[PDB]
Amino acid sequence: VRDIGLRIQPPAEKCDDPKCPWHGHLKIHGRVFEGIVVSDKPRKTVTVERQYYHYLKKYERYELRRSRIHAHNPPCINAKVGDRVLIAETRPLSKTKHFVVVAVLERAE
Amino acid sequence: AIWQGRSLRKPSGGRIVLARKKRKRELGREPSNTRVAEQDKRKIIRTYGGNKKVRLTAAAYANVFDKSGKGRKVRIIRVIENPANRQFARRNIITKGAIIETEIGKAKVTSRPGQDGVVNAILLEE
Amino acid sequence: ATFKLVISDPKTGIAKQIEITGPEAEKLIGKRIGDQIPVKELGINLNELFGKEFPEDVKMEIRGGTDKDGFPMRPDIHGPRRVRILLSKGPGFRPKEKGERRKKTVRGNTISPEIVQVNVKLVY
RNA sequence: GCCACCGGCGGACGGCUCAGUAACACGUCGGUAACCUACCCUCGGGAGGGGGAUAACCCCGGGAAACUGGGGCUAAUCCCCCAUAGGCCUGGGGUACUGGAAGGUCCCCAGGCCGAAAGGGAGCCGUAAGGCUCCGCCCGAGGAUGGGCCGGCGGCCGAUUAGGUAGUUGGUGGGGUAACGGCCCACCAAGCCGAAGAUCGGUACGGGCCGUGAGAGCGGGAGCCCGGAGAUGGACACUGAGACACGGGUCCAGGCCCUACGGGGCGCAGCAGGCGCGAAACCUCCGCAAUGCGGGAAACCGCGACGGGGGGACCCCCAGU
Ligand SMILES: [Mg+2]
Ligand SMILES: [Mg+2]
Ligand SMILES: [Mg+2]
Ligand SMILES: [Mg+2]
Ligand SMILES: [Mg+2]
Ligand SMILES: [Mg+2]
Ligand SMILES: [Zn+2]
Repeated sequence: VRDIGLRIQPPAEKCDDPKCPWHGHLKIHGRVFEGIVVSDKPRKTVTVERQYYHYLKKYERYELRRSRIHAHNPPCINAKVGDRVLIAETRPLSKTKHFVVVAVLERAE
Repeated sequence: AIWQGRSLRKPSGGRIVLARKKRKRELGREPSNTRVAEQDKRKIIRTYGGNKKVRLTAAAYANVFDKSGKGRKVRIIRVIENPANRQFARRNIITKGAIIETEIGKAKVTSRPGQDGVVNAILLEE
Repeated sequence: ATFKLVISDPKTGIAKQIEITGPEAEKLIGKRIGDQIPVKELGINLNELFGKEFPEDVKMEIRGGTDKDGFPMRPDIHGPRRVRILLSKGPGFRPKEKGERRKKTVRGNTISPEIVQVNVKLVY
C-alpha cells in the first residue's frame, strides 16, 4: 500500500486525473487541517469549514470563530455535504483553491 | 503591454485600487502562432536573467514517433481538429493537442512549439 | 542657390573647398546621394588646388551635407524634407552611452535650395 | 613623468519625504517537488583555427547656440564565423541517489533544434630554449548573498449605506511567463461572498516602540532601526545579473527659460541659500584623519554618506552669583 507522508490509509479505488495526490502527479506539503463540508455545487471542488475560539483579553472571555476554504475533490473520494475530511496544502490550483482533500472520515452522520 | 500581475476584483465582487505601478518583471509577450509553410522560421529571445528561448514561427517537419522508440523526420500536410481553439484547424495553427497529418499517417503533437522550437508527435492509432 | 563643395581626394587624403553659384547651382539641385556627376560639365573649377595630375574623365558623387541651420542629411529619408526622428546610431547622432536613444532633427536625401554644404569625393 | 580617447567594472546601493494604499501593505509561523541570481567559496574539465571595421591622430568644414557632416590611417582582455565540449524538447527501456513523498538526479538506445572561451597582461632567472609565481578567460555540479511567488492566523469607524458579482466562481484543452495561477484565450456549466456586516462611503503608511495611570485600561505612531511606496500629474520602451531608472530616453497635460525668430532647453520630497504660505523651524562653512562603500594586482583616489565646527530658553545631568 502506497503512502505519501501522512501515515494514513489509501482510498479503495483508482482515479483518472493527474491532480490527485494518491494516483497522480501532485505533491502535498504544508499544513494539515480537518473540518466538515458545507457545499459541493461546482465540479471537483468543495468548501470546508472549521471552528476555533478567540480569547479576548480586556473582558477575559472567549468567542466563536470560523474559517471557510476551498479544496480540490479527486474523483476517487468524492465527498458530499456533511462529513469530516482531512485536507493538505500544495501549490495554487486555481484562483482560490490551494488545498486538496486526502481522506474522508464519517461519511453519513 | 500584456501585464500578467494580479487581478482587480476580489472573490467576493468588490473592486481593488492598485497601490503601486507595473513592474517590468511581470509582463507578457505575444502568442507565437505556428503556421504550416515550406520553410521553418524561428527567432531567439533574451529572457529574465540572461537566458534564452527558441521560438518557432513556421513549421516544416514533424519528428514523428512510435511505440518502439523509432522516430522519423517527415513533413506535415495540414492540421485537423485542434481542440484548443475552435478556428485553428482551419488556419493551420499548431498548438499542443493538434492532430497532425504527416505523410505516414496521423499523429498527435506532444511538445510546445512556441517554447522549444520543435514539433514532436506520436503516431496516433486509428 | 550657392553651395560650398568639399572636394576630397581619396588617393591622398587631402581636401579643398570652393564656392559655386549661378549656373553651377542648378545642375545638381535635384541630385540624390551617390550620383556620380562628371566634373568637366558642371565644374568651372579647374585641375588645381591639388597638384595638377588628374585625368580628363574624372567624376564625383554626392555623399552628405548639412543644412541652412546646421542639421545633417540622413541618407535614408528620401525626399527633400526635414523631419525629427528617434535615432540610435548613424549620421545624425553621436551616442556616448550604451543602449541609449535620442530624438534628433535631420534632413532628407535630395538636395534642395536650403542645403549650404555639400560633401563629395573623386572617383577616377 | 603628465594628458584625453577606445575598452572593463560601478552608477539599480547610499541620501530624502509620507502623497497614494483598509490591501497578503505589515507582524508571526510555514511552503516552492512551481522560480531567477554579476561580485564571492569548493570540486571536475577546456583555451584548437580564421576574419573585420572604427574612435584617438591628419586634411576640409556646417551652425548664433544645443550640436553635428565628408575623406585618409591604426590596435586590443573590442566585434564576427568554423569545429568540438555543452544547453533544451519528445519517444522507449533499466533501478544507482536524496527525501516524509519523485512531473527531479544518474545509466543505455533513437529523432531534432540551440551552440563557449583572452594562454591575455606584469615581474624574475638563463646566451638562448624554456621555467618560477602574481592577476586573469570559458563550461558543469553544489553553496552562499539578494530577491519573485504562495498559504494558516492577528490588528479602525459608519445601517439616516442591504443585497453585491457576470472573467464574476468552477471544469476541460491551450498560450504566455524565470515561474504556479482566469494571469489571458476557445468551448461546458451556474457557481461565488453576505445581519458572525458582504458591497459602498470615511479617515489612515504598517510594526519594534512612545505619553499617561496603583493596576485593569485609554491616547499617539514625524526624528532612531526594520518592511512598503513615490520623484510636477498620466501613459510607454532601450541597455543590463538586476530598472520600466530622483541628478538616463520618448509622448500628452500644466508651468518657466535662452534665442541672430529658423530653433533649443529645465523641474532640489539630496546639502547650504531664495520666494510663497503660515501662530509656527538654522551656515550659500572646514575635511577625506576616523567608520564604511565603488574602482584598482597594490600604494592609493572620490564621496554635502559619515566626520568637525556656526546659529537656536530642543530634551536630560553637574555647578556658580
Ligand atoms: Mg535609488
Ligand atoms: Mg474604502
Ligand atoms: Mg571618419
Ligand atoms: Mg489549466
Ligand atoms: Mg494619506
Ligand atoms: Mg520653533
Ligand atoms: Zn486517487
